[PDB]
Amino acid sequence: HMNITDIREQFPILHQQVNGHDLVYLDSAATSQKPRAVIETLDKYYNQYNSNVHRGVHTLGTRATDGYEGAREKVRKFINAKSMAEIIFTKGTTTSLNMVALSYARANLKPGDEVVITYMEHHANIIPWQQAVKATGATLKYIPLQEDGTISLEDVRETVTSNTKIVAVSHVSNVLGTVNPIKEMAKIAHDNGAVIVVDGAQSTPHMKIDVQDLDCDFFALSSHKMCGPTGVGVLYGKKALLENMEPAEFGGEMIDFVGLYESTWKELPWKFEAGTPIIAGAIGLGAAIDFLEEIGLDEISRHEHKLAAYALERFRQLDGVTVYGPEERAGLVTFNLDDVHPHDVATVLDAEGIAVRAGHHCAQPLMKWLDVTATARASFYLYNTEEEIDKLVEALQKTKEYFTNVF
Amino acid sequence: HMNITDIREQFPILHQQVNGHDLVYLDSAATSQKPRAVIETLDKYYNQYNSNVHRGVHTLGTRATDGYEGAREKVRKFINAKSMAEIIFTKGTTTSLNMVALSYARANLKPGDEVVITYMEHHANIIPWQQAVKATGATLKYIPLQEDGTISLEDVRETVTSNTKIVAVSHVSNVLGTVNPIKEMAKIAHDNGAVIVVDGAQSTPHMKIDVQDLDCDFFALSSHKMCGPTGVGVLYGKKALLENMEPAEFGGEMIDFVGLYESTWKELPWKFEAGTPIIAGAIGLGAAIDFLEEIGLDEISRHEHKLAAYALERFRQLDGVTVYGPEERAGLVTFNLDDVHPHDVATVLDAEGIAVRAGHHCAQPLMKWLDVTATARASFYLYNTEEEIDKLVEALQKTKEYFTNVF
Ligand SMILES: Cc1ncc(COP(=O)(O)O)c(/C=N/[C@@H](C=O)C(=O)O)c1O
Ligand SMILES: Cc1ncc(COP(=O)(O)O)c(/C=N/[C@@H](C=O)C(=O)O)c1O
Repeated sequence: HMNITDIREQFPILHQQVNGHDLVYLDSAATSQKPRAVIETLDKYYNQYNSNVHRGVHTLGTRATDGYEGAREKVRKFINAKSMAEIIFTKGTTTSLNMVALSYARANLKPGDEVVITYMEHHANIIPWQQAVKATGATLKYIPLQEDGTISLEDVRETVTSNTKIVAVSHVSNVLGTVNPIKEMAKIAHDNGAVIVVDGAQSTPHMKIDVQDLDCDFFALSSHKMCGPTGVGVLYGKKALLENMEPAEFGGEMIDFVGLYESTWKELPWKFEAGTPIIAGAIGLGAAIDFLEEIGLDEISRHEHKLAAYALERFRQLDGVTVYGPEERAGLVTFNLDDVHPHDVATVLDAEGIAVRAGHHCAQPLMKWLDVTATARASFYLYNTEEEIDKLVEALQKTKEYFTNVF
Repeated sequence: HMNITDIREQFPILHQQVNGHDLVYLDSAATSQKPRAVIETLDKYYNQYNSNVHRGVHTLGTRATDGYEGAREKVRKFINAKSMAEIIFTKGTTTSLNMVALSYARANLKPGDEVVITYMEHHANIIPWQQAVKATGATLKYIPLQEDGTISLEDVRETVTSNTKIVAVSHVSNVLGTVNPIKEMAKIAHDNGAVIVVDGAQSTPHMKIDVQDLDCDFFALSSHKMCGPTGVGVLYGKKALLENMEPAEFGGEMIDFVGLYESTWKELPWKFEAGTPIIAGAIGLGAAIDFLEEIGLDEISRHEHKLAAYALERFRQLDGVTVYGPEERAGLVTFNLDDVHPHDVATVLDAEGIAVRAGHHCAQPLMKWLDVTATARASFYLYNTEEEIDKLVEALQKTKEYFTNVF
């Protein structure tokens, strides 16, 4: 099993106080912290072999290249892609999703064509489709949610029709904690001749991903949520789809021949990588993958299952608290105190050393669906403990009392 | 004056051997090395205050935000922009130039409209315009070069007409070393009712930039070329132009309201920053700016003037060597040995510890203009010395002899 003490020892950022209390960092769904192995990877890159990429020029240039392409291979193995040609480094989930919207949607949508999404989608998995449908005169639809905030396959068969070109859905919701039935949704999407686009920002850090088994057409993830550097993400796509898409951006590196007016493109994946790439970040993403793999994604997932069950239980022991979403869930709890604004919850918790987030969580439609204007959220990762969940629930109790007394 | 010994002591990467020789890194135009101050800035971010951005949530979240926005202010002051609203963080020069091509060009070009570029442009400053003209049915033109690879203002007045909508030109060429007359070109562009787009990837690291004085409409730069982290760049644009451009990418952070089908955008600059931003990289870019400013850009520029003059002189002492471009120049020399392929020059130099680059340097049209298929390039920065230029010229001499003897 994973030793949480040994894990925590690897994250320098955890060992500090805020407002005179030990830090309790419960905001990993907004961004995760990094272990020494990742930070030192960046240090070593910049201290030792930084250079632009291109093998066969000079020694540092070769090392930088092998580091960068080596990290591409680590990602390929990590999500079980067939080919490095299917692994594109981007700035993050958002950019990855916009590339599909730009290069895939905008070239394949006619009036009458449908893009189908869901009410629980992050804005990253909403606004690009809004724009693409508007550019092409196509139509945007939403799969409804059940009362507990999961999605039924029946609603999917209903919403998706033989005019659906794209289904775009989150693997795991960053609000509800719902793990969506991606694999069954891809089968439905294909039956109607659609592609499926998976927003995997919240799944990838927390559970094994297998794109062959999921049979997703595209899948997007962010380094910063999975112990990796900021500024880096991945777009996975079926090679046959990427082969037919035009690039989203143009310049050096992604070309083959450049004439005065006309140019040709490199092979995949480089066709989609314009300009000097995110060298250090991608190499650190590779380190983060080595780190998560050595612990075991299955172990991390079990740990989060225990944390989530413990949290849901301790929350149900509190009066005047609503928790949103299903019982089976990823490692997060979005909630509200009756008669306490979530911004205030966050503020008061921070004075107790506790970091949570309050707001829309980039899911305005979902908040509307929940009939709230905002929520608070505690989100967990491999370095969190039950003791920390105790501090959270104890702090929510005191928050209730404190605002009861102000009133 | 700047002490080169004290400067070099700050760059750990310089102090190592390749193939048993002290490293001589002469490839800073491909990418620059980082001082301790920059690396330690990244370390401290990840060790101490990593969190997603948004003030007023939790203490680390506030520190991360102040770090990120504080770096935006450092950039604004660094290039003498009026407003942080004009400073957009991007992945790099390439992405910055594509955003202008996407959001500016594609929305403002009609058949008959001209985009004017030059023969010396990097691909980053070519392919986006190729694509934009093709998307709109507009026309692409090239300002010719003089025999020494500078541009005459007369050719500019000739090429630019009252149908020109955009002039896009490099500040400093990464091949010829030419410093282009940007300020006069902007006056000509405006006289015809065009905007000017400046590719400043090669100028920004090496000389003071003043966007008020240059009167450029847009200006693009890359962190990695100026002692800063990889994966980060800047798009500067006149506020009044950015106000009218639609975003290039969509998602969280860059929105105000999100409805089911329609959304509104945040104010500048956030309108152009979709998704979790490049937090650590931007903060390190700010550190790099603090570092370059403390030394003085003017001092760095003088140092490079001396290095370039010394290099041109020592090169002219070698028989069978052609150097390309003008006498007045930035700190780089692109060249060829008679009867030695530049790839081979690079290879053999690397065995002597010396890092140079060989190839097209992302300037295929310019190579055609030079009537070569490839060149070799030594490029300098604040940490290079004349002793290192001696090793280079001595190594080119031995390369000549060695391939004379092979023959
Ligand atoms: C399901 C899901 N989809 C997209 C994103 C956005 O990813 P990036 O901000 O581009 O790295 C995220 C990350 N969301 C963060 C920040 O917006 C949060 O939940 O606070 C996400 O969880
Ligand atoms: C004048 C000029 N314009 C654009 C670029 C490309 O910037 P990025 O690769 O996107 O950081 C660069 C950087 N060029 C490098 C790499 O392509 C080189 O010259 O080797 C440049 O110098």
